Amino acid sequence: TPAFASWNEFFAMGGYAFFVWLAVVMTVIPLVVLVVHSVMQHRAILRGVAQQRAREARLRAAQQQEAA
Amino acid sequence: TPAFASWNEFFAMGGYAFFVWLAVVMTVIPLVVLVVHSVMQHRAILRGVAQQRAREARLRAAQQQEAA
Amino acid sequence: MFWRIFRLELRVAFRHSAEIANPLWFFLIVITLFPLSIGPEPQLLARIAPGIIWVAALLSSLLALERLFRDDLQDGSLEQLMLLPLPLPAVVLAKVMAHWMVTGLPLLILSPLVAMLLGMDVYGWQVMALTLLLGTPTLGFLGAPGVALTVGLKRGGVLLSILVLPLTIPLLIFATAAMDAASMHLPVDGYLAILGALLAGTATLSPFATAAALRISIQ
Amino acid sequence: MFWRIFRLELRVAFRHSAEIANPLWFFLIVITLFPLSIGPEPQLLARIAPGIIWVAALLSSLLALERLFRDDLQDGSLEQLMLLPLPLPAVVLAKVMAHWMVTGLPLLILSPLVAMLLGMDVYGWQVMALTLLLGTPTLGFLGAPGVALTVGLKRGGVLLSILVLPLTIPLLIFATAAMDAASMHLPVDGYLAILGALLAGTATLSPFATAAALRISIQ
Amino acid sequence: MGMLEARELLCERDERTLFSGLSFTLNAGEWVQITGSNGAGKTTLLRLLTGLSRPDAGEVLWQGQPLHQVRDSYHQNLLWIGHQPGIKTRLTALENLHFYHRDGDTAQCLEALAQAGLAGFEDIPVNQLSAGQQRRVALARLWLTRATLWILDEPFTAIDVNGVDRLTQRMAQHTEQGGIVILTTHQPLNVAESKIRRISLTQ
Amino acid sequence: MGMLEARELLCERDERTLFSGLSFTLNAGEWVQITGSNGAGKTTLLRLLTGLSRPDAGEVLWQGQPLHQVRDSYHQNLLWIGHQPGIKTRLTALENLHFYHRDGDTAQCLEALAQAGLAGFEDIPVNQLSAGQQRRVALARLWLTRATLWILDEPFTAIDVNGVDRLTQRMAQHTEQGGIVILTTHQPLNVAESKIRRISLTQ
Amino acid sequence: KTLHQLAIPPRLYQICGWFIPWLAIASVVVLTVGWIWGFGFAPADYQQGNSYRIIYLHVPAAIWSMGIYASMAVAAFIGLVWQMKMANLAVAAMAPIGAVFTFIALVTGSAWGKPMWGTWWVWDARLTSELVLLFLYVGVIALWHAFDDRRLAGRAAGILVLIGVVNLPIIHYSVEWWNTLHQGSTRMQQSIDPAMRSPLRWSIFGFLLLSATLTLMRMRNLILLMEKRRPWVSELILKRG
Amino acid sequence: KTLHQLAIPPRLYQICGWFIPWLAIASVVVLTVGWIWGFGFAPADYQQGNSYRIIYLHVPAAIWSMGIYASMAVAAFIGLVWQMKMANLAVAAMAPIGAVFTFIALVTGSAWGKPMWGTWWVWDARLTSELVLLFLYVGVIALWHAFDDRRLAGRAAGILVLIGVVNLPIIHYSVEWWNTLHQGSTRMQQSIDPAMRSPLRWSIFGFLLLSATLTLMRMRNLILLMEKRRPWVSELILKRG
Repeated sequence: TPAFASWNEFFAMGGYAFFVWLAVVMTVIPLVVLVVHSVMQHRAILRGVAQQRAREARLRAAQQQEAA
Repeated sequence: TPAFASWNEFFAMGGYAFFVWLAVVMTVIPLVVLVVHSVMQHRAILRGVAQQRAREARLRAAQQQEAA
Repeated sequence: MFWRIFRLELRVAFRHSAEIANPLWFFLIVITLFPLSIGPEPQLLARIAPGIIWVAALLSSLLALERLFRDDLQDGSLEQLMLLPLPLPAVVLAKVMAHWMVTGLPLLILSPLVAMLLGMDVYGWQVMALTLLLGTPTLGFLGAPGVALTVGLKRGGVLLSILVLPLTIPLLIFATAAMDAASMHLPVDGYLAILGALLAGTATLSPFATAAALRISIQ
Repeated sequence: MFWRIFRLELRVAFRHSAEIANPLWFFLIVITLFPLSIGPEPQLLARIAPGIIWVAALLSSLLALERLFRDDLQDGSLEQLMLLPLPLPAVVLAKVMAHWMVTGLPLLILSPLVAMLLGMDVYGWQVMALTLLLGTPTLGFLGAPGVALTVGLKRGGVLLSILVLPLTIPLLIFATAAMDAASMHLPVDGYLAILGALLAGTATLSPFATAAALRISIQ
Repeated sequence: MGMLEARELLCERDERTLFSGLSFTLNAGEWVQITGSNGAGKTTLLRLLTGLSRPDAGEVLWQGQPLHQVRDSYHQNLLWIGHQPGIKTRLTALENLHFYHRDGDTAQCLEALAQAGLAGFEDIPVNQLSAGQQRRVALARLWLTRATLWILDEPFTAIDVNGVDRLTQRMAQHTEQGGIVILTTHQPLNVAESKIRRISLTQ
Repeated sequence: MGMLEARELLCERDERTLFSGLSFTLNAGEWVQITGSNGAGKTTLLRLLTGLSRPDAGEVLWQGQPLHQVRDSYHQNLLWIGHQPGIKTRLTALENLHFYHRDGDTAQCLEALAQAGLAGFEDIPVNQLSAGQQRRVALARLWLTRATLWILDEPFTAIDVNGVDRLTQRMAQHTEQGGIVILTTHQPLNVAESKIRRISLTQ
Repeated sequence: KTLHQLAIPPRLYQICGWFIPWLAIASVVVLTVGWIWGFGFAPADYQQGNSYRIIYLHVPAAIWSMGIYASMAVAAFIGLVWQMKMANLAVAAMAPIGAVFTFIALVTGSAWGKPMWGTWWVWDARLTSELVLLFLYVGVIALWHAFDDRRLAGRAAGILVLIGVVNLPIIHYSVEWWNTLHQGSTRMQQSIDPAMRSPLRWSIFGFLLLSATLTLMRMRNLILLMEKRRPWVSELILKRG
Repeated sequence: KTLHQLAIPPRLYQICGWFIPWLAIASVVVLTVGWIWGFGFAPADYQQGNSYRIIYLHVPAAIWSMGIYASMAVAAFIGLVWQMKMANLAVAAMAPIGAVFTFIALVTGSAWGKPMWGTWWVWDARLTSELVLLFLYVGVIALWHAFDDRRLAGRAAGILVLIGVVNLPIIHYSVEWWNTLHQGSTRMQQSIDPAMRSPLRWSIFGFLLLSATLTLMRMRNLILLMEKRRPWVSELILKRG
């Protein structure tokens, strides 16, 4: 049922191998980049909110110091 | 002493009569435009000063009305 | 009151007349740049002339598009035009018509000079003048959403080009196809019919989508 | 303190990175326009490609030139940059070098792609990359006076082009002659030598004529 | 009913909550003055009432109908003067005032420009005029309008005391026949506290 | 001698003579205030005094030499804060202050930004800050500068009373040793009349 | 009903939150099945040889390159009539995914055209139309980035998305007519040998699922950007730990 | 001395006032003699025939369309070092005259090249260099106009006059090399038979006098434009009557 009889011949796609594997790599990379920039952005937003809220807690600590 | 023997032949310079008079007219016109523009600009600035200073005189008249 | 806005925009445009020539001087710069690069060869220039003419027209109108709305934001006139007792589609239509009468008519009268610089015959000048007449309003109506969107930006000079030029691609293809057919001495009636169809479509739809963008940009 | 200005301008440019790509997208749209106008014929496109490349490069850099000085006018930074204890020639030099690192290096990395869309070979890409490297700094130094004067103006989008482009005509002639001598394979060392000579001359003379000009524009 | 009624306007300029839950109705012939503390945000309030800026929550109402529907009748009854005067610097003062309705004939022109304090400066270009005198063209638009609603962002900016007195006299005269002048001013103003009403956008 | 001396300054912005024949010399350690009456034209005087604007006739002097020659020593002893704060909105506040000299280490950083009232807002981007807090970065540059001469076009624009008190205390501390602070402000300021000097550009 | 509650920002955030994982693993399974049945266990075109497998990496990357834009139109339309801010946020969510899909379509089209034309870029109608589509995506993204206020940026993006969708059939048929004259073209994109068909359809549906997953992720990213201060984010991050 | 008194604007006004009429009538006499001894009372070229008369209408229109620009540099240089404002007004005085002389040079060159080349505009080095010169004149004029303040506009115009003058040898020799590379030219501008030469020199000097007259009159126009409020104009206009 595989058209390519040899598994080594699968990696050399009938002479037209460089173009196929070139576009395969150049398709896999941008989608991986988009998934990475979608995960890392979410983590960076959440951690930036964490820094903002630690600083907001230090604002409340300063308000407690001014009240005391 | 004129190279063109006939005065009627002077206006048709040897077959090449359109180009010479074309550039003659297209040189005479922009110089006339420059001279007319500059003279009219001088007259317009002088008349604008005249209107401005008549209006300054009307300002003086208004000040005299306020003083009286 | 739709005509009062148009006449006033014509008056403000004609007050300091000099500035309306800068689009056609930029157009002549862009006409000048290509034969310096290519060469003085008259057959290659005779073939390449539609590309030069229409890329110059797109860029000249595009750089002229700043005067369409960038003045009235700082002066506050754009707001007062938005609360005139008139639907803002009509106000936008008046401004684009005045902009075509101040940016497209200079190109249409400059058309003999560019027709003589490159080398087209009297048929070539006729087709290019007709196609400019049917195309520079379309430049106005496709540029109006981009200017309405990018009038709030301080740095909106490259972005306006990026938004407008893909919209003007179909007009580019039909205009250069019309004058490629004209250089071979073919009837160009159908290409002008498509040009008028795009003109009518963009003139119908562009005020209604420029008014919304102009409401967004001011607030 | 010449380097702190340069590094700060890089930080401001890189903090919102997106804007940097807008010159190269305008460049790519201008490359897109002429295949659509001329035609998909590859021999004609291979012949005309230097002209397309340099008209696109001049216009992309020219619309990119607004970010060189227009941001610092409204923020008030430009006054303080004149009031650092440094001659304002050095400040202008730092800004133009930073602008080349923000506007010219995108073109130099985009160079393989635009070499691929226009059919040039590996030698053609080498000569056009070297010629862009020796030309876009010159584009920055010639554009700096035009931006320096047209920063105070509200309408400085067409006027800037009218000032800059006749100055950059010699760069056009020598660059496109270099790529014409590259297409029909010849050594192009002399043309690159002239490009470097103009680069050195304009780098020497442009800060000293941009500093005083920027003083005129603001007072 | 009163015509202009503001219902639960909420505005966040650059994710800063400027005001919340604010709702005020204005009956005919009342002279509301915005008395807020922050410099920007009361101008934003005036832009929300004029229809320049859509309220992010809630709605402005004119005679019982929302502003997104009744534009062609709302804009027939309003006069808006922002911080920018709204006039063209390129044209003369008389043509700039003639752009706005009527002017022209002497029944509605050349005394309207005089009662703003611009007598004798009618035909001068606007760009050769002082900034207060540039604002006095838009201020001169008051004497010729039929709009029942006037909304003013800093009208008395670079205006001499006689000018402010004349503007307040014409403005109270407008208040007499059912006209509302919603305005924001920095200066303490010389009108009795019984007539006025203050809408404060607190916090 | 006094270091800063202005000699017959005449200014004509758009063919309007703002002031003419003004000539004042400033000895070390004085806190002259430019009174003025018009809104613009005293800012023009400050820009003429800093060397941004060339006098149309007459000349400004720093320590006996004209300003067109002694730029590299004049700009090393001056701090100018205009109506625009002069900082980049894109950068953070600490990096904007670090662009200006010193800063960095804690001997010249993180209390200079604190005494202006921006404690706890050091690492926020400037474009997400209120306009008064945007001006307080340039105002915070005062505590770290070594410049004898300070020139201030509206330093106290939208800063609270405690901030103005801290600014005036630092300014008087600067005035104690050799140094001139020239400023322009609307607000009546709370320092005794004996210390100050008023230089008014009369009309 | 709950459709009105779908515009509430926290509720939409957890809806996207539980929709990302299941749809992502379904996308991975379907796209894996598609490529692994198309790249082997399948024939190859008789004339073009074994260079026809690229028709997977192009055609879900081509059609959905329009599809996303068309879906963007729908969101932009919801932006202008009902004034829903989350549809204008979905426009900005879907614009980079459409741009990346368009770039993939262009790159795979050039890699497919090298073994036939001999040059990486012969100015074919399909690649030119995708290039213009990519320029439209860049225009939308750069408008969304240029503006400072995110809400107004999304509204501006909605305006230009509707402009681009109005003028996009004109561009496509003008480019098609541009290679009606000026030489012709071969049958390449959708001329398919049977029994080599279900892998392409499976990859199309897998790319649809991947686009929906990336949309559902960047929607959460932009929601977290806009409401960076409101207390539902506070309760979420104090729930984190 | 009186050179310092050549800086007071009213004094320059009457100096220009008495140098307009005499220089203007001298210009009219010299240029009339030049054209009457050139377009007649003169031979013709053997190859080009009676189309050589155009070498009058072109060559004073060409040389002085550079010369004005060169003189412009002098004024601009006086504008930059000694801060002389009236030299910066002289730049704006000479910019339209130089632009019109350049336009005349272009038009006469095209009308000359038609009976030889066969078309109106072959991209010759001479006409292309003149076209770039016209573009520089348009740049200087547009800077002088687009500004509001006249003084700062003159300073700006002086800056681009000096920039254009520094870049002017480079442009001219690069265009001359551009015609060297592609295709050569004939002997057109200054390949003159004897006894047709003195009418050309007379027309050159007449064009110099006409340019000086137009400069010395638009200088009065601009001086009246700026000093529209100072009392010397009041005394002059009350003297008028």
